[PDB]
Amino acid sequence: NMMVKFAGFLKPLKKTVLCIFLASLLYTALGIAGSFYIKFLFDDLIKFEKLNDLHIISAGFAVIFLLQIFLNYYRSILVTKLGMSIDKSIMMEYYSHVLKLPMNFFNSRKVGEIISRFMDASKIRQAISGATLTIMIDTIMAVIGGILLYIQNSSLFFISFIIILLYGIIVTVFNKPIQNANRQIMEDNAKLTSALVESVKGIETIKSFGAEEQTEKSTRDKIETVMKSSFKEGMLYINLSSLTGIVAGLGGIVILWAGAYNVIKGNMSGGQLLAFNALLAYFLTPVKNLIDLQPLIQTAVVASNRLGEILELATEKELREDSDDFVISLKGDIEFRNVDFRYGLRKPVLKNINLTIPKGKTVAIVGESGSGKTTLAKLLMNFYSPEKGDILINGHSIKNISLELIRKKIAFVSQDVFIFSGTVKENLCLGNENVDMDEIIKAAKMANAHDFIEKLPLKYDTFLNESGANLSEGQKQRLAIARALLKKPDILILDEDDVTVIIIAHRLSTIVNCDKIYLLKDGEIVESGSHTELIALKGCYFKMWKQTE
Amino acid sequence: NMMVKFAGFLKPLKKTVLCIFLASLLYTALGIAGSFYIKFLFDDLIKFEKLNDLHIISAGFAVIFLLQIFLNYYRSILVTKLGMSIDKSIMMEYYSHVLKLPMNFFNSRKVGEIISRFMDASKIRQAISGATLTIMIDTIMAVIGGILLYIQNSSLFFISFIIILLYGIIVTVFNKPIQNANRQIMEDNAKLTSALVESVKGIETIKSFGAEEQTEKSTRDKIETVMKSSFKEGMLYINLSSLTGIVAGLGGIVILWAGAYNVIKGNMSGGQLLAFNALLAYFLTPVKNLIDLQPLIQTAVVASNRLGEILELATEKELREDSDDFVISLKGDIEFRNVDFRYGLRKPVLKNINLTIPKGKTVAIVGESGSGKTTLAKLLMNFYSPEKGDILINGHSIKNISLELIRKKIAFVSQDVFIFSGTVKENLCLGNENVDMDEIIKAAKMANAHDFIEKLPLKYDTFLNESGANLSEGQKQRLAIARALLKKPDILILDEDDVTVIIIAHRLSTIVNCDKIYLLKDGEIVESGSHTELIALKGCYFKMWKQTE
Ligand SMILES: Nc1ncnc2c1ncn2[C@@H]1O[C@H](COP(=O)(O)OP(=O)(O)O)[C@@H](O)[C@H]1O
Ligand SMILES: Nc1ncnc2c1ncn2[C@@H]1O[C@H](COP(=O)(O)OP(=O)(O)O)[C@@H](O)[C@H]1O
Repeated sequence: NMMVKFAGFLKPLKKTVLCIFLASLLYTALGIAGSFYIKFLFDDLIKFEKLNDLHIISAGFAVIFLLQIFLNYYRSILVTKLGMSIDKSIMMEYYSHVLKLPMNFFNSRKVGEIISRFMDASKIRQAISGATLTIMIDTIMAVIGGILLYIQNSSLFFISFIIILLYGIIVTVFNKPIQNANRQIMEDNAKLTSALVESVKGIETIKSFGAEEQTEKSTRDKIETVMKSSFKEGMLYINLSSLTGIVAGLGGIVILWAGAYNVIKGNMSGGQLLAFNALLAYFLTPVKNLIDLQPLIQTAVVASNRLGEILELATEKELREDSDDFVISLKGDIEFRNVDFRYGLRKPVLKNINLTIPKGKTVAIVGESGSGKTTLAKLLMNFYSPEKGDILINGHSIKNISLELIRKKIAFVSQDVFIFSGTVKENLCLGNENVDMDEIIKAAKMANAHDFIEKLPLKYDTFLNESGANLSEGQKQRLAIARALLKKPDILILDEDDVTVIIIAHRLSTIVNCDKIYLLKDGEIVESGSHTELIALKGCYFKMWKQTE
Repeated sequence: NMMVKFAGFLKPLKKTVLCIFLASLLYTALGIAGSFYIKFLFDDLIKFEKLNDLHIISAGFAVIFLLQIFLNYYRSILVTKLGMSIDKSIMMEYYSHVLKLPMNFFNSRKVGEIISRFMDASKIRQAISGATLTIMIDTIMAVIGGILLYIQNSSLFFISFIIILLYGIIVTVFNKPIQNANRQIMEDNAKLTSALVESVKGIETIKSFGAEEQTEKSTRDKIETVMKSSFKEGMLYINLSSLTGIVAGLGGIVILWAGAYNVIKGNMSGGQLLAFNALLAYFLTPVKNLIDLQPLIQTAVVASNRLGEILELATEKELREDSDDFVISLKGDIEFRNVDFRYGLRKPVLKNINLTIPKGKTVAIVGESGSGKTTLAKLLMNFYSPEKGDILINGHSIKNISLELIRKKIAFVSQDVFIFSGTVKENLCLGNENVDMDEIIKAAKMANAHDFIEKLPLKYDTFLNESGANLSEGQKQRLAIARALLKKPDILILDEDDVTVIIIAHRLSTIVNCDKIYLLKDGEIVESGSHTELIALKGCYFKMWKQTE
């Protein structure tokens, strides 16, 4: 159904299509008129030795030809502009849809696969270029040439019709294997691209462990698979080309043979036969040219099908349920209620977890590694939806709150810090642009990131390489903290007056002054309270404290 | 030079090329023979009304054409195999070289740019194809057709020679513009791919800060540049194609005009002129097809130059000298002697470093963040070359030690952990795949990663998603510790049995039991010794201790 999207893209650009078709009509008419040059040369001028009329008629036919070139130039310009606009629209639609897909899509798929699927739009651009769509128009317009051929002679027209039927049979036979081979080679290319991206990202680890040769062998195996698919598709293309060449050449020879037979029988003159053979270039040649580009069209079709495969998935907002006047503030009691969650379909991470967080207080969540604390933090951020249960903020279900407010009023500071390629201010102004250079300074000073930025060659304007390679891991975390502080959130979640602070702590010694501490065990909260209370009743918190110390 | 590389690649294949050229010679002989059919049709059969010699001649020439198409099929298969081999060799060489470059290359470039340069080899593959490479063969073998055309008629041959000169003049002037347009479009595509990869990697941060629209605009501003470059190259191609079409059509019309004049004057006959026009397909059509293939050849040339730009950079082992023996034990006193270092051209990170680490001792390096601790660790791992300095391990220089030994006997555990897409066992076996399961289990037990691995659905075989998204971050750190422990190194470096353990710590509360503590201030060690000694000296370490606990 991607062709429906393309047609919708052609809905505003309509006068360009009409001009293209008028130019095609004029071009085809002039070519058909100029095909009679050999007939007028042999029947009238060579036979009668009319030298002067030869000169004038040849000059006139040379003049006629240039108009075809000018019209082809104009049509090619228009088609190139149309194709460029269509390709830009397709790429924007795909990218803008991908940027809002749920986190399951990004956790399941690989970066290289998505990047390759985006870059596959080059095939669509090639198929909608200025040299592949004019051939389609010529194939459509060959009806006029066929009508004129039928008027000129019925027998040779029927022979050309047999050639056309052979072309159609060949295309129908070969259409499916070609697209299957193209799909296979593009899947192999996607796998190779994923391996390439993964290898380049972790080059430091590969160098540290001396795994260059093993990585080379793995990439060599993937390249071998790619070349096997490439060879299969090349053999298919070679078979198609050989069959079409056989049909074209034998049809040309048979047409010349039957024309000679007709000329001997007196049903046609030699000039008429030559004119028919010339007009064949405006009847059969466009069709064969189209058949030549069948692999390219099929490749573009498969690429468009994959793009549509990504484009069918529902976005984050599509899976939402409602919104209302709850969008004022998230200040209140965060209350997980009978929350159950599982990642994909593995063992559940949280099993009937209930906890209430008082408003404006600094609470902390503890447990063993992998217990499901960052899972709670991501659930509070609506990155994943609980399997069953509710998460109430200020007495309102979090599903009824607009996702924009949830993402703007809750700040999550995880240890997977990401720094985008850009200036320090650009990194700190992510999603919160057009902020004056005073809030940024206040947040940087709060996050203790002011000093190292001021020590940089350009204060708050130093360009940062990809993934923050220009900074140490310590300063990168402070930049992340400052960026999250600029949000001015109602709920702040951190790893290691009226704003609620939730601390996901791994070391139990850091938090002894928290207002309330929650212990998570076996996917549920088993112990809660202050540090003194938790160490008093001699529970699992007491065991954890004694084991560590 | 990449042509030298192509010649070296083609040197082992001296049997395919000879067969290709012999098949090409036979193909051209049969194609030249067909023009004589087109001659005979209008001189002896039609004129004298021979209705049986016509059938015999037509059948014979159909047989000739069938042999010609079979030979073309065989040659195309051989050419396709040759091109596939060449492309595989090129890509494997490029990837093998890229995996060996120093860390400056990877810290200066971007993940998108390198992979874009890799995927730009598809254009070279398109250039060396089964339908493109035969066209150069036909062009170079058009010498036979030109000789026969000259033998047939001198004046029409001179007209065809003028046509070829016009083709050459046309293709000469568009060379640099087409090359520049292709280079610009490829650079813009590389930038777009870098932006795509960066956006996909950090999708979670974009979602958290609500920067979908900002990223959409940022990528739109790059898609627009790519489209502008594409439109410029499309207009250049349209101009070149229009000029080539003008030359071809006007040359054909002038050939027909001069042939008709010659026939009128009695210098030829109608059949001879038709034969000349037919044989022009083996002197002018190959040249015109080669001219029409210029965008592919130029694009492939630009891609090859882009690959060779990377291929010229020196690897790690090419910047080193000597691989002296007598060094198999990196268990001496690690010594930093007057070590100075700076990243790129910024301010120096280490200035006159002087420290010695006793062998088989657990030492700690501390200081504020950004002081140059991970820099020291990377210098020990020999990721970077210390300018104006010397690092000594036992009594030798780290420069005069095998890089494989250096990166096999020294293990570095950093704050960033990379988990490749694969099973847990395949991740613990990176670089060193030939180990028993007992050693892997022992290493996992020492790193405390055995329990959560056993709790996994398939133990040490569970597939881990890209970047270890299937596990917790706390579970990934223990996995990397086990991976580093499997090396059985002589030096172990940790970012918080005579093995030397170096602990890079940010908190002084966790290293008070270490043998010696190194404090790094202003790029040099100012305080060294034990914790008690450092407290007694009442130095900078004492101030840091008083500030926190
Ligand atoms: N992206 C993911 N996909 C599938 N499973 C996951 C993912 N992230 C975490 N898990 C699983 O959920 C559990 C909870 O881990 P997590 O909450 O990250 O631990 P912690 O709270 O200690 O950081 C882990 O055992 C892990 O196996
Ligand atoms: N890959 C790099 N490229 C350029 N500069 C860097 C790079 N890594 C670190 N630096 C700079 O060198 C200094 C030393 O940082 P680093 O040694 O990583 O800190 P730490 O010792 O706390 O780990 C930092 O201020 C940082 O700006």
